[PDB]
Amino acid sequence: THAVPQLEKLVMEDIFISGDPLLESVGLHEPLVEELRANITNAMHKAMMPLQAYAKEYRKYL
Amino acid sequence: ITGCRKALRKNLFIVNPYLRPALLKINEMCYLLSFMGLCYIEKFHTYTLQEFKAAQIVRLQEVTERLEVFRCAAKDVVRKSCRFALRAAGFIPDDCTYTEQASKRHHCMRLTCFIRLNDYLIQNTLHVLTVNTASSLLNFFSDKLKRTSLVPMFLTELILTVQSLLFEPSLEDFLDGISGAINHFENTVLSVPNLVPDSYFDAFTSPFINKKVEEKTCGPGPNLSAVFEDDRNFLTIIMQIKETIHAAFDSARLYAATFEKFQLFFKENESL
Amino acid sequence: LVCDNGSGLCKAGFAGDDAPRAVFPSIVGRPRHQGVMVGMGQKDSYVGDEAQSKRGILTLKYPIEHGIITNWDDMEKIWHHSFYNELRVAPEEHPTLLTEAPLNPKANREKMTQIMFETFNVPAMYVAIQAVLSLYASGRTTGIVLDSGDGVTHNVPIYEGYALPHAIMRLDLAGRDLTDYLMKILTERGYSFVTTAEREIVRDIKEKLCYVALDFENEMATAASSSSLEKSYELPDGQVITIGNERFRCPETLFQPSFIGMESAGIHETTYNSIMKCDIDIRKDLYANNVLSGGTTMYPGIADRMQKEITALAPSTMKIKIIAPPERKYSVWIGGSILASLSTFQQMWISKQEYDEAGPSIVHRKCF
Repeated sequence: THAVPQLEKLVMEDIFISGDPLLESVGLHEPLVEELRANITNAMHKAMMPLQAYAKEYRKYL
Repeated sequence: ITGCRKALRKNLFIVNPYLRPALLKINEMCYLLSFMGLCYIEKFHTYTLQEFKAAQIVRLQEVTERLEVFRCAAKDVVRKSCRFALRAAGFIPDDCTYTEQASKRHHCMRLTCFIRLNDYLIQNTLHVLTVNTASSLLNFFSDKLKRTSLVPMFLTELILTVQSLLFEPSLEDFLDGISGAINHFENTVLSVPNLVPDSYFDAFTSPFINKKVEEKTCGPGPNLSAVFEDDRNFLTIIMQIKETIHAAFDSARLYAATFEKFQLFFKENESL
Repeated sequence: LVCDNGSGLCKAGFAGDDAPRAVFPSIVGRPRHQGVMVGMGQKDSYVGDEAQSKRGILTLKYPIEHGIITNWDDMEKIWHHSFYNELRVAPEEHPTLLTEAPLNPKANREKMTQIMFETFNVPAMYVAIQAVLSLYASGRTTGIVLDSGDGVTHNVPIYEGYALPHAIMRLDLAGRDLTDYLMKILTERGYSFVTTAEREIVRDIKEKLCYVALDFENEMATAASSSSLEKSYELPDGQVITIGNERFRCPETLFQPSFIGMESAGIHETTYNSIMKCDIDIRKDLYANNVLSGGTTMYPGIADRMQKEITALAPSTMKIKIIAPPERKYSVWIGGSILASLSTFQQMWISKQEYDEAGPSIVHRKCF
C-alpha cells in the first residue's frame, strides 16, 4: 500500500518540484489492523494445537 | 557589506591567483609533514634502555635531515614565488613613481605577512605531530603495562649482591635516560626555526627600493616554542609516562622483595 | 548556496544574497508515538518550524550542541530539508558553503565532507569555520572573535585570515544558560516562568530586554536603590512584568560565571588569556581588533562593558576597540555569503574529479 507516488510531481510539470513523497497509506499499527493480526494469530496458533493432540496418539504408534 | 567585500578582495592573498598558488604548494608540503610522522616503535621487541636511546636518536637524525631538506626546498619555493609576485606586479626583485614604489613596499609587506602565516601553519603541524606521537608512545606503554602482540616493551635484569638486590637498568636509569630521550625529541623538534628569519626574506622584506631602505617584522614574533611550553597536556603525557615507569619499577620492587627471601639464605650461606 | 548549522538559530541563503532567504530553528522532530497515529505521519521527519509547531506529537532535541556534529543522520535530515524546502532547490546547479564550529575534530570534518558529497548532488563545496568568516564580515584579516548566543561560547584569535589553533578554547555557556539563569532570578522574584511556553517567553524577554551594566556593582546598587531603572513588560496574559537588576545580572554571568555557578573566569579574562597565548605582536592587533558575535552580543551595553573590561585587563599601552557589527548574530553567514559570491573563490572549491583522489585529503587540507 505504501508505495504510491505522491500525485503532485506527475500532475504538475511546469516547474521543478522535488523531494516528492509517496501518498500516505494506512500503516502497520493502526489498531484495527493490529487486532486483526492478533485474531489470525489466535486462529493459527490454536488450530495448530489439535495437530499436536492427533500427533500425541500417533506417538504411541510411533 | 560591499565596503568590507572590497576590503576582503584587497586582502585575499588566499584568493589572489599568485599568492594562492604559493600557499597551495606550501600547504601541500605541510600536509606531507603531518603525514610523515615522527617516532617509531617495534610491536614485537623489548628494548633495553641503550637500544631505545640509540634507535630514537638515530630516528631523530633521520627526521632532522628530512625537515632540513623540506625547509630549504620551501625557502626556495617561497623566494621564487615572491619574485614572480613582484615581477608580475611591475616590481623588480631586489637582488636584481614614488607612490608606486610605496605600492611595491606595501606589496612586500603583505608578502612578508603571508610568509609568516605559512610559518605559523608549519609550526602548528610540528606541534600536532609531536604531541600526537607522544600520545602514541603513552598508549604503547600503557597498553603493554596492563599486562603487568603483547610482548613487553622493555627489558630489565635483577642483580643479587650479598648486601642487597637491585635492577639494571634501575628506575633511576629509566627515569633519567628516558628524560634524556624525551628532551632530545623536544629540542630536535624545537631545533629548526621558522623560515621568517632567513636572509631571503630579510632582503625581500627589507627591499632596497628607489635606492632607499625598507624594513619588516621578524622571526622573534612567531614562536612555536612558546606554545610547546604552554601545552600542559603534552607535559602531562610525559609525566604520566614517568608514572608508568614508576609503577613498573614498583612491580619489579615487589618481585625483588620476594627475592630478598632467597637473599636471606644467600647471606646465611655466604657468611657460613 | 549558503548553509549554516547555527546552533541557536540555523539559517540559509543563496550565496551573495543580502540576507538568508530562510531562517529556521535548530530542531528536527520524530513522531513521539512509535506508530503512525494518523495520516499526518507521512514522514517520520519534521525539520525546523515543523517541530516548533507540532512539538507535542514530536521528539524534541537540539541535535547538536557545543563543538561537534553530534548525530549525523538528524543533521543530514536538517540539511536535506534545508535544500529541498528552505533553499527550495536541487543544489547541484551551484556551489554550496557550510559552517562548522572552531576546532571541530578532523574526524568529524572529513566525515561531514564525505556525508555532504555522497548524500547530496553538488558541483563543488566547502565548510567554513564560523570565527574565520565572522571575522571577514568585520573586514579584518587579523582579529580575535568572541561568539555567544548561537553555540557554545568561543574565543578565537585570527592572524591574516587564519586562527592560532594553539589558542582556541570554549566557555561552556550557550543561549540556554542565559535562559537558565534568567529563569532562576525570575523564580526568585516570583514569576517562576519555566514552562515551555514560559521558557519561550523568557527567551524573547532575554533577547530584547537584556542590557549589560557598565559597572555591575554600581548599576546593581543603583537599580536596587532606584527602582526607576527597572522597567515594565506586558505578558501575553496581560500581566505586567517589572525587569530591573535582571536586565544586567543575566549578561553579568558572562563576566561572573559563578553567578550561574560556573567556576570560570569571565568572558573578559578568558579573552585576555587567549590573547596572551598568542604572539604579543598579534596581541596588539587583537586589542586593536576584537570582534564579538551571536545573539547574546546583540544586546545593548555588552560591547561598551566589554570595551571597559578589556581596557581594565589590557596593558595601558594597548588600544582597545570592541567591534560590534549590528548584525553580529549573523557574522559567519555574512562573511560566507560574501566570499562565496566571488567567482575567484570558485577556483578554491573542490569538485568531483579531484574529489575522488584528492578530495578526502584535499578537502581536509583546504579546510585547514
